[PDB]
Amino acid sequence: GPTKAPTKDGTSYKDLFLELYGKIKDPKNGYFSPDEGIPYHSIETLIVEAPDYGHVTTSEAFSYYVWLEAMYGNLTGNWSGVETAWKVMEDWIIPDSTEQPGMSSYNPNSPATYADEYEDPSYYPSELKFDTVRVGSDPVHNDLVSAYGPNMYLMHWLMDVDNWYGFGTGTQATFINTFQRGEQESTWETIPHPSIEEFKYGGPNGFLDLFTKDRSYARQWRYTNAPDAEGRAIQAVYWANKWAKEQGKGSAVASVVSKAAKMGDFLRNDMFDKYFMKIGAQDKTPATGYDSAHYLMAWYTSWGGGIGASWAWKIGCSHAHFGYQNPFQGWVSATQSDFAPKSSNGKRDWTTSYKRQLEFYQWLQSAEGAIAGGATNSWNGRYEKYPAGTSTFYGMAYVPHPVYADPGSNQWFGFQAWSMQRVMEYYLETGDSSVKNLIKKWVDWVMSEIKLYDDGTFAIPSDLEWSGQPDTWTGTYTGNPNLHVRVTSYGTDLGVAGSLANALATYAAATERWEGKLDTKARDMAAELVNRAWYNFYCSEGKGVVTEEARADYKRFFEQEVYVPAGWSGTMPNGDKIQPGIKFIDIRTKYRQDPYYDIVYQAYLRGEAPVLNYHRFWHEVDLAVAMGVLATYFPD
Ligand SMILES: OCCOCCOCCOCCOCCOCCOCCOCCOCCOCCOCCOCCOCCO
Repeated sequence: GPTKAPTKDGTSYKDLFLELYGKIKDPKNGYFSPDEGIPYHSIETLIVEAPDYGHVTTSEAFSYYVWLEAMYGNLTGNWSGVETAWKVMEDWIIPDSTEQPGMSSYNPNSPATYADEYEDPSYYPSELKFDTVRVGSDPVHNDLVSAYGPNMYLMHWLMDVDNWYGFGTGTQATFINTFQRGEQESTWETIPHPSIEEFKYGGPNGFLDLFTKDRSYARQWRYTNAPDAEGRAIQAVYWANKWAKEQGKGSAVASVVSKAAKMGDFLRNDMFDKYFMKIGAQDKTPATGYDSAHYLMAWYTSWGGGIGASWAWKIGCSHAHFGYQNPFQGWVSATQSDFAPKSSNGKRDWTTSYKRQLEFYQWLQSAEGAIAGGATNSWNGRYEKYPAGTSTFYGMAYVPHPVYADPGSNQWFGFQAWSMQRVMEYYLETGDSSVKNLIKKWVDWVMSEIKLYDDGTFAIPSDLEWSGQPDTWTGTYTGNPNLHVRVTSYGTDLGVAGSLANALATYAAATERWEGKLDTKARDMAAELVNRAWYNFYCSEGKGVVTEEARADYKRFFEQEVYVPAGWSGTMPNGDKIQPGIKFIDIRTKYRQDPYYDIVYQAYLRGEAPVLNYHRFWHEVDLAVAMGVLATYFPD
């Protein structure tokens, strides 16, 4: 568990980085799968967050792995880690040609069939509306095909690394999905299913008719990205390239740079309305050309096609969260020669996008300084009319919690750190004064909310509450006097503390570079966060840092009803019956063999929250990269 670090006082941030790096990479510690070398969500298996099992992982984890290795190359001159990390990503979570059969049959003039989204999972399956609803046209596909051929070079968002659900073979890493039934489907409320749907498992039509209603069903494959992962990966590779070339070792990462540029080009798919409807339509009004482009990183792009028959489809997404933007990666794709898109229009599109993203952050900045949630081009996920008085951004409606409501997607303070960290890197590398007010207001805000205790502990915001709306955007920040944040709780989340330290140190470095005076308070706060995270949460088992958390939410293992339509029946691969009346655990009965099951169940029987220790991959990496940023800009 967490203990006071034995580390000698005054240990350099470089030395801290290299110690923590070593512990992350040590095979005995178990952060990576023995067979593929894929980073798990966490060492521990019983954990329920975005993934619902700890050895399920996400494209996020793959991106953090690349970032870790880039910093290692910076500090040691050894670039093999970057090569290895990108290879693991490309080999596993980026679907290859055999895994995207028939994508060459995609028709950009008939991209997909329309379906409503709904406010509760019990409304699903959602009817596919063939020939009742016309959709718009995809203006980027052919430009990408001309450069790269038929397939998407993006990461699917979720992978069952040791085939725990059984949808794949042996213990092989397997593409899966969970979330599918709208904004109120929490992680506790999903029915896990295979991305490659061969009807082997589930019901007669596999899992398909839990989610979509149609006259017939065909075997099919489907992937969905999370563009913050790709963005982070590319961001990392910008730094790998910069640092490697400083060392005269740019050739070691040149191939990875080319792949990152390509991935960046494919992220243009995330810039479009779900069904290529006109931005601002407030109706199901199909667009052509770029009239469906919001030029933000929306929550996903998804694509799919047939197995055993040749057909394909693609959707964007109408919802954008500030937390998923990355104007740094955008600027890299737009402006950096080595990352120049191979397609004819990628550079232009990215130039438009990174600037639009920067406006988005400004529009969303509350009176206090925290960044509010985002916007949608599809009110209620059904292209409904905006309510009276709705504030807008280029025709998109403000929403405080884009995409998901259980919990509200902008309650989590962590998005402030993850996303504004990218804005700091953008300011550092450009000195663009257009974002100075944004970043200074956010820094002064966040630093007013960090608590440093005389006993050497710390607290940072954990949960946020929002009221009001920004003013409608006309190109200039108004101060948004009626958009308000309140911090409702604080905590010691190690990864957020690291990300925040990263943001503050990067900002400090930028102030030194551009402003003629270093913000030493920002520098020092970054140092304090790293120091206090490391010192108070050092893992006694030598695995890095570790949390100790009461998980009151884990009563949902046993209490959460999972919606199944009346009359539907099927089985999970292990034989668990999927039918009305199931709870979370009932379709995941292998959890009863987890080494921490008894602790969680016995706590439940006592009416108590169980207390668990976790080593999340992204926690370890966000802290390590923060140590590295300090080492880079503030050595000694
Ligand atoms: O010719 C016949 C063809 O007909 C066939 C029809 O084919 C169908 C095609 O269209 C189908 C329409 O389907 C709609 C698809 O939309 C659903 C998308 O669902 C997948 C979305 O995946 C995204 C998952 O999102 C959840 C991830 O959120 C994580 C939040 O991040 C926060 C992480 O921070 C950790 C916090 O830690 C807290 C610890 O205290």
